[PDB]
Amino acid sequence: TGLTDDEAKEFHAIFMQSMYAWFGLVVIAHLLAWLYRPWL
Amino acid sequence: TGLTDDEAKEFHAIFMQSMYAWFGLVVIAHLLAWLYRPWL
Amino acid sequence: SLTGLTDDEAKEFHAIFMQSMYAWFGLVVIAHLLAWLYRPWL
Amino acid sequence: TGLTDDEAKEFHAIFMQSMYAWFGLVVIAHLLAWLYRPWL
Amino acid sequence: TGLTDDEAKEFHAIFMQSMYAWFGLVVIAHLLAWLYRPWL
Amino acid sequence: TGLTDDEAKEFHAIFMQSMYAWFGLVVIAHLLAWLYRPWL
Amino acid sequence: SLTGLTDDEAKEFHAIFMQSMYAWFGLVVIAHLLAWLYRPWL
Amino acid sequence: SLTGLTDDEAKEFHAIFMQSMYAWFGLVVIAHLLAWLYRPWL
Amino acid sequence: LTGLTDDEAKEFHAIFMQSMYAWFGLVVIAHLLAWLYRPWL
Amino acid sequence: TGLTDDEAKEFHAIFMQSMYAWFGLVVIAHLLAWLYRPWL
Amino acid sequence: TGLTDDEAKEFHAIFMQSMYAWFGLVVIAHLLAWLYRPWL
Amino acid sequence: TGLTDDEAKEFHAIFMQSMYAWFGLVVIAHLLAWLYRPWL
Amino acid sequence: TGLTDDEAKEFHAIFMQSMYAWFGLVVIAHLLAWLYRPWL
Amino acid sequence: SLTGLTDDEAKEFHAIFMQSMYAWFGLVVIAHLLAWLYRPWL
Amino acid sequence: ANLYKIWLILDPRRVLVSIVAFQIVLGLLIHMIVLSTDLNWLDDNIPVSYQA
Amino acid sequence: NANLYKIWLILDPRRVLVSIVAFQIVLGLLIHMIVLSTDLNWLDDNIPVSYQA
Amino acid sequence: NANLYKIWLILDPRRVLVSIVAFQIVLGLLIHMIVLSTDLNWLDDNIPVSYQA
Amino acid sequence: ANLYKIWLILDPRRVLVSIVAFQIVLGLLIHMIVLSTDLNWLDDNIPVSYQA
Amino acid sequence: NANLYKIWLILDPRRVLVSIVAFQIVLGLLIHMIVLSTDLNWLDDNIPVSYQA
Amino acid sequence: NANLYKIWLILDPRRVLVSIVAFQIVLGLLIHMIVLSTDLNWLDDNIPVSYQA
Amino acid sequence: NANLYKIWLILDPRRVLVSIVAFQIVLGLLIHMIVLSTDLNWLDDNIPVSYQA
Amino acid sequence: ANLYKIWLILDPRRVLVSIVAFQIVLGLLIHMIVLSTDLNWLDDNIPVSYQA
Amino acid sequence: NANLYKIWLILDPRRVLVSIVAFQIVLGLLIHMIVLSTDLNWLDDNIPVSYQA
Amino acid sequence: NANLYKIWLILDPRRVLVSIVAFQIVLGLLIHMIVLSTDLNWLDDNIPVSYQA
Amino acid sequence: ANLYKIWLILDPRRVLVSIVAFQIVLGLLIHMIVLSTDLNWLDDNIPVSYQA
Amino acid sequence: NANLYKIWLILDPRRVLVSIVAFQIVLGLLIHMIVLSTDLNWLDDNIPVSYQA
Amino acid sequence: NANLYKIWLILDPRRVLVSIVAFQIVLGLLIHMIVLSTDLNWLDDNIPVSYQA
Amino acid sequence: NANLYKIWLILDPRRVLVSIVAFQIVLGLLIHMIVLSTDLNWLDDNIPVSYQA
Ligand code: BCL
Ligand code: BCL
Ligand code: BCL
Ligand code: BCL
Ligand code: BCL
Ligand code: BCL
Ligand code: BCL
Ligand code: BCL
Ligand code: BCL
Ligand SMILES: COC(C)(C)C/C=C/C(C)=C/C=C/C(C)=C/C=C/C(C)=C/C=C/C=C(C)/C=C/C=C(C)/C=C/C=C(C)/C=C/CC(C)(C)OC
Ligand SMILES: [Ca+2]
Ligand SMILES: [Ca+2]
Repeated sequence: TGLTDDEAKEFHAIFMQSMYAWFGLVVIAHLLAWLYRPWL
Repeated sequence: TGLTDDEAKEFHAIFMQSMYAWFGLVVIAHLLAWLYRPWL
Repeated sequence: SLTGLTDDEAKEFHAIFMQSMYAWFGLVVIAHLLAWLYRPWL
Repeated sequence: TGLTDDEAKEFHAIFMQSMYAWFGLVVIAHLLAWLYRPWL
Repeated sequence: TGLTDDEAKEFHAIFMQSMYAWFGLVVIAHLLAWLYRPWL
Repeated sequence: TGLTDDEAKEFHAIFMQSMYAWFGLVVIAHLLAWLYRPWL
Repeated sequence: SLTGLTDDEAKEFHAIFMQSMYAWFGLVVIAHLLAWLYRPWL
Repeated sequence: SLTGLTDDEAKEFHAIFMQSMYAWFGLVVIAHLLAWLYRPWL
Repeated sequence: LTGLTDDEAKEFHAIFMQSMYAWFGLVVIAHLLAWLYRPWL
Repeated sequence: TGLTDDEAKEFHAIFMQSMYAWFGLVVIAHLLAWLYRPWL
Repeated sequence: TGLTDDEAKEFHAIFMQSMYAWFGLVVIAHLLAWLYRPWL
Repeated sequence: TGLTDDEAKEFHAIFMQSMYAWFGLVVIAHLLAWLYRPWL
Repeated sequence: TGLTDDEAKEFHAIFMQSMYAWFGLVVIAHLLAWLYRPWL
Repeated sequence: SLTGLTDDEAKEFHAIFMQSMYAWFGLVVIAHLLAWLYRPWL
Repeated sequence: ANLYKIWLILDPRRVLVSIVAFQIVLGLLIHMIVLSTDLNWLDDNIPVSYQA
Repeated sequence: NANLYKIWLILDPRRVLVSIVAFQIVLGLLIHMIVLSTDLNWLDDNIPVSYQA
Repeated sequence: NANLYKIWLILDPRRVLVSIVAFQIVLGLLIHMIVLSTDLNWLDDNIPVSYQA
Repeated sequence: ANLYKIWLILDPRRVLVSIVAFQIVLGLLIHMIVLSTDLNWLDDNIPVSYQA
Repeated sequence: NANLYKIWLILDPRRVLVSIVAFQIVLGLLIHMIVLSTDLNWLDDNIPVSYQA
Repeated sequence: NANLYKIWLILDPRRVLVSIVAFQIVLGLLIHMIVLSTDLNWLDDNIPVSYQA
Repeated sequence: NANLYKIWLILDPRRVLVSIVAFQIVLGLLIHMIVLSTDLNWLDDNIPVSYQA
Repeated sequence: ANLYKIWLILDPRRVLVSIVAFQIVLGLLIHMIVLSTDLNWLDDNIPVSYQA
Repeated sequence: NANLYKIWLILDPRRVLVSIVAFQIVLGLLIHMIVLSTDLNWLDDNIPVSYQA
Repeated sequence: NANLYKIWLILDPRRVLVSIVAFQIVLGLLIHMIVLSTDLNWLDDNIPVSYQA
Repeated sequence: ANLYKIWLILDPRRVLVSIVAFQIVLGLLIHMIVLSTDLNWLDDNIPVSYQA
Repeated sequence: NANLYKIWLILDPRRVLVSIVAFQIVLGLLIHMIVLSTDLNWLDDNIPVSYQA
Repeated sequence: NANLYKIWLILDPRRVLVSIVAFQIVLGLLIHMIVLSTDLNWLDDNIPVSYQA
Repeated sequence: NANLYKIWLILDPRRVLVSIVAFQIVLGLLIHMIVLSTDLNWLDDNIPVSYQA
């Protein structure tokens, strides 16, 4: 890919932060959907 | 992409401003639609 | 830049584009007002 | 397009005049059609 | 197109004359068709 | 097209006389067909 | 000329073409006369 | 000559072609005579 | 045109005629037998 | 084909011999089939 | 592939660790599904 | 094909021997099949 | 393929060991499936 | 040779091929014996 | 008054070919459209019915 | 117009004649198709007499 | 704005005119068909008199 | 009287090939068209029916 | 922001205008077709007077 | 005319012969098929005697 | 993170905006078609009154 | 008497190949055509029906 | 392991992000359509009231 | 004639043999299917004894 | 113990891409298979029916 | 003839063997399928006993 | 034989492993689909209890 | 003969092995398809017991 090592570290940090934020949003949305219309 | 760092900063600022304005417009439109025809 | 336009040309094009888009929106608004006065849908 | 400024101005003048004549003809035709079969 | 100005004038004159003759023929034919089978 | 002016004149003369002969034959044929089976 | 033929060749070809076309039309006319004598259609 | 044949070759070919075509037409005529003798159609 | 000389044409024509005549004789015999078996006309 | 004359003679001899053997086998097989199921 | 030997060792170690974590997650999910809706 | 004469002769010998063995196997198999289910 | 002889020996050893492990796993799984739902 | 193999390589490959084919046929025969002992078809 | 310059933009030959083709197609289309309505002139038994 | 003979300095005569011939033949066929399917048919109208009887 | 005449320094006039002509012809045909499909038909509406009778 | 110059524009060979092909196709087409009307000469039981 | 006029240093104006025109025309046609099929139809609703009767 | 033999200076004899042979064979097949479907059939008309029965 | 502005050193802005615009337009059309087919329809629901009667 | 020159125009090899192919196709076609009429020799129960 | 950040020395970040975005959008659409077909539908279920009446 | 052995100076022997073999195999298969289809079938005619029963 | 040499034959990145794609496709397929049996969790009126 | 071994100076042995093997395998499959559909079937004939029942 | 390890001097190991993996996965899927259609199905057989009730 | 080992100087061993393995796998699948559809089926024959009772 041509990326160096420090660039890999920075990209990994930002990628993990964004993925965790996205997962938190999904979890909140599913909590609301369960509070509205339980399915299980 | 060939963009420098200051160009990236300026583009990010304008992109964030435009996305927030678009989201505000969508929120207002959905508020009006809920006031007219509630779906949930 | 990428398109090759300068900065003054960009300013002039933005001004004319904004004016034309606003005129188009005004015409659409008038037409929708007339259509609502004829056949209300909501 | 390769056009100069005077050529563009002349073309704009002629284009505007022709489009206005076409619109006048269309308006007269719809006036006659409304006088024959009112649709609204 | 490569045409000069005098050639353009001559072509315009002949084109307009031919178009007017064609339109005259069309209107005569439509007058006959109206005198035979009125439609409006 | 590469044609000269005298060649254009000669071709126009022959084309016109041939077209007129063809139209005369068509007119005679239509006269016979009307004398046999009137349609209008 | 575009086709490459000379003038005398064109004249000779035109003469032979006319002769053959007239013979073909004569045969067609005779055949149609016989067909009319057999089964009139008009 | 587009086809590359000399005048004498054209004459000889025309003679042989005419003879063969006449023979073929004679055979066809005999066959149609026999067919009419067997199963008249007109 | 095809490359054949003037004598090769004669030889080929002789052999072609002989073979075609033999084939036609066989066909005629076969049709004779078929007519003695199943008369169609 | 590039074949010589002696090669043509040899090939003709072998071809004729093989074709005659094949025809003899076919004739025997058809005799047996007729002795089993006459069709004519 | 062009990889050296130490790189192969490191990649194998990380691959095994990730595969084992994925299998543990799958096993836990299947345990929960079995306590919810037994199929066998 | 490029084969010499001795190679052709050896190939013919082996080909005939193998084809005869294959035909013997086929004959035995059809003998057994006839002893099981007579079709003719 | 370009492989040497020692590489062939090593690959054969590892391939055989892995194939035997896979077959043992398949045999255990089929034993469990037979203990659940006998098919023969 | 067309394939490029020498004579000794051909002999070795033939020996191994025959051994493997015979083992495969023995396994097939045993499997068919078991299948006949379960569900006779003939 | 300066409309004659329209031939310095549009090639005359293609203009004439397109005009001829479009007019022929339009004539065919309009004749077929009119034929299918009650303005038909062929199958309307005027002056006399010929099949009967 | 008197200067109408210059139309052959724009249009190639050969293509013009070929197109005219082809279009006229196609138009003749099409008009015969159209006329045959109306009550103006001249073949299947039992005039002078009916031959399939 | 008053500098709207510069739109021809961006768009090629020839293609603009060809596109305008083609679009207008297609729109005219489409609108005539749409109006024909409805009850505003002028051909098959027995006015001023029925002819197939 | 100068019509013989028509062969200085049209190629004589293609003209002849086109005439031959068109005439053959037209002959086939007209024979098929006539065969399907009441002018048929084959299936009209004249002078006598053969199948019966 | 106030520096939005730089959007034309990334997007080519000509293709932007062509896409806008084409999309607007297609949208107008599609919305008219959609509205025609509902009960808001203005053609086939016998107002003011039915013409085929 | 008497100079018709020049027709082979325009048309290639080989193609003429091939086309003639192919056209004659195709025409023979077509005419033998057309007649078979009419009442002039010679195969399936029970003459001199029916064989299936 | 606070260094997210480097996302434009990987992704080309022009294609990003083109894709965003196209996707949003398609999504708007799709959601409108989905909503129309349900009982939340605003056109063919006889409110305020019925115009075809 | 000069008909032997036809092989100076037509190539013998293609002539023989075309003759052989056409004759084989014609033989197949005529046997199929005859099979479907009342002259069939297979399914005509002569000299005796075998599936009975 | 703690040296997982080397995964970007094997996989190109740009294509990874593009694939993630496209797959997530497609998955969202597919799951919404799948849920709509079951009895968990929220549009055509007459809650709170019925509007087509 | 007695000089027929020259037929191999025109026809290539290899293709002749390949064509003969292929044509004979195809003909054998076709004649076998044709004979099976007719009344001379030898398999499904219950001779000598009826299996499947 | 020398299994780690498997990466000297197989390209790591293609292996990872194939694994990810295959696992996603398998997950979708297995969820489709389960959804069509009596183990369905959506349209089974538990805990309560909502379309009523 | 005794000089038949020269047939390998015309036909290439390798292609001959490949064609023979392929043709024999295809013929074996075809003949087994043909025999399976007649009353000589050995699988579904309830001999020596029915297994489904 | 004991010299079977030379089999990798003819067959390329990489393609062998790829083909083995692909064939095993396809066979697993095929056998699962085949078994699911018989009376050995484990999903839709109401064991231990029925959940759609 | 005893010199059969020369068959590998004509046929390439690698393609021979690939063809053998592919043909054997295809044959195994085909024979299982054929056998499963007859009355020798082992899956759906209610032996030892019926599981979907
Ligand atoms: C009541 C009707 C009679 C009958 C009436 C007649 C009559 C009448 C005739 C025949 C004739 C024939 N009949 Mg019979 N025939 C009957 C029933 C049959 C049956 C059957 C199973 O019922 C068969 C198999 C035949 C077969 C034959 C052939 C021997 C012969 C046609 C051969 C041919 O066309 O020449 C083909 C000509 C060639 C020159 C071919 C040359 C061969 C070449 C070398 C082959 C090379 C292959 C080539 C290049 C093609 C390549 C193919 C591709 C590679 C795939 N008949 C019934 C019993 N039959 C005809 C005949 O006997 O002719 C002598 C004939 O006139
Ligand atoms: C009740 C309805 C009437 C009828 C009502 C009308 C009306 C109204 C019109 C026609 C016109 C035409 N009709 Mg009308 N027409 C009827 C039935 C027919 C029938 C038929 C078999 O029933 C045919 C074959 C025609 C054919 C024609 C053409 C002569 C002409 C359209 C040509 C064109 O498209 O120009 C396009 C071609 C070009 C632009 C090429 C250039 C012109 C060339 C060089 C010159 C050729 C002659 C030209 C077409 C002039 C035609 C006049 C003729 C001498 C009569 N009509 C019935 C009887 N018809 C139109 C017309 O007359 O135009 C003057 C017209 O307006
Ligand atoms: C009850 C409904 C009326 C009717 C209502 C209307 C109304 C309303 C209109 C028309 C218009 C038109 N109608 Mg109308 N029309 C009716 C039935 C017909 C019938 C028919 C056989 O029934 C035909 C053939 C036509 C044909 C026409 C065209 C002359 C014109 C559309 C051309 C165009 O799209 O220009 C597009 C082409 C271009 C832009 C190319 C550039 C210009 C070219 C070089 C010249 C074009 C010729 C020009 C249009 C001729 C107009 C002169 C007269 C107005 C006739 N109408 C019925 C009787 N019709 C339109 C019109 O008149 O426009 C002025 C219009 O607004
Ligand atoms: C009730 C209607 C009549 C009938 C009425 C007519 C009428 C009327 C005509 C024909 C003509 C023809 N008919 Mg007739 N015809 C009928 C039944 C048939 C049957 C059949 C099996 O029933 C056949 C095969 C034919 C065949 C023929 C052709 C000989 C000819 C068309 C050839 C052509 O298109 O030349 C086109 C080919 C070329 C131009 C190529 C150049 C010339 C070549 C080199 C030679 C051609 C041979 C020449 C046409 C033969 C004519 C000699 C005699 C008239 C037979 N008719 C029925 C019985 N027929 C036409 C004709 O006789 O033309 C002279 C014609 O006008
Ligand atoms: C009850 C429903 C009403 C109706 C309700 C509305 C409403 C609401 C609107 C329209 C609009 C339009 N209607 Mg309406 N409309 C009705 C029925 C029709 C019928 C018909 C045959 O029944 C036609 C042909 C039209 C045609 C039109 C167009 C003039 C316009 C859409 C053009 C466009 O998409 O611009 C897109 C093209 C571009 C962006 C290209 C750039 C500009 C170009 C150079 C010029 C465009 C032409 C311009 C729109 C002309 C304006 C004319 C006047 C508004 C009359 N309507 C009925 C009677 N209609 C829209 C409109 O008026 O826009 C101003 C609109 O908002
Ligand atoms: C009641 C109807 C009659 C019948 C009425 C006619 C009539 C009428 C004619 C034929 C003619 C032919 N018929 Mg017949 N025909 C009948 C039924 C058949 C049957 C069948 C299975 O029933 C067959 C196979 C044929 C076959 C034939 C061909 C021999 C010939 C057409 C060949 C051709 O197109 O030449 C085109 C081929 C070439 C130009 C290539 C060159 C010719 C080569 C070099 C020579 C080959 C032999 C040649 C065809 C001449 C045949 C000799 C004898 C006349 C048989 N007829 C029935 C019994 N038939 C035509 C004919 O006899 O022409 C002479 C013809 O006019
Ligand atoms: C009873 C069922 C509920 C419902 C249950 C759920 C559940 C559970 C979830 C959603 C989620 C979503 N729902 Mg919902 N949803 C319902 C009805 C709707 C309606 C409608 C017209 O009925 C629409 C248009 C939507 C649309 C949405 C999206 C906002 C979102 C899926 C986006 C995505 O796939 O990101 C994929 C795109 C990317 C990964 C690209 C990268 C991110 C980009 C740059 C921005 C994406 C926009 C972001 C998701 C907006 C979130 C803001 C708020 C959470 C709304 N839902 C009904 C009312 N919905 C999901 C969600 O909220 O995620 C946070 C989710 O988990
Ligand atoms: C009532 C009908 C009988 C039956 C009657 C016959 C008859 C009769 C024959 C066969 C033959 C065969 N049968 Mg059986 N057969 C029956 C049912 C079956 C069933 C089944 C599942 O029901 C199968 C799988 C077979 C399979 C076979 C093959 C072993 C063989 C065809 C192979 C081939 O085409 O070689 C072609 C392949 C090549 C030429 C490639 C070259 C040689 C290769 C390297 C080795 C091939 C293996 C060889 C065939 C092994 C044969 C040894 C034994 C005879 C088994 N039979 C039933 C029980 N079967 C044929 C045979 O035995 O041939 C010897 C044969 O003649
Ligand atoms: C009533 C019918 C019987 C049955 C009767 C038979 C008979 C008879 C035979 C088989 C054979 C096979 N059966 Mg079984 N079989 C039944 C039902 C099944 C079911 C199932 C889900 O119902 C499956 C998956 C199988 C699968 C198998 C394979 C193991 C084998 C075919 C492999 C092949 O094509 O060789 C091709 C293989 C290769 C090309 C790979 C080369 C060798 C490799 C390296 C070694 C791998 C193992 C190999 C497949 C050997 C298999 C032996 C196993 C240890 C059991 N059977 C039922 C129970 N089956 C055949 C067999 O056992 O062959 C020995 C065989 O003769
Ligand atoms: C270069 O190398 C160096 C030097 C670096 C050394 C390194 C070497 C290394 C690291 C090597 C690693 C090797 C590995 C990991 C190998 C793994 C191999 C495996 C797992 C092999 C598995 C093989 C399994 C086989 C071949 C199974 C075959 C089964 C068959 C053919 C079954 C067929 C069944 C059928 C057709 C059934 C049909 C019946 C049904 C019912 C389906 O019909 C409807
Ligand atoms: Ca008549
Ligand atoms: Ca018989």
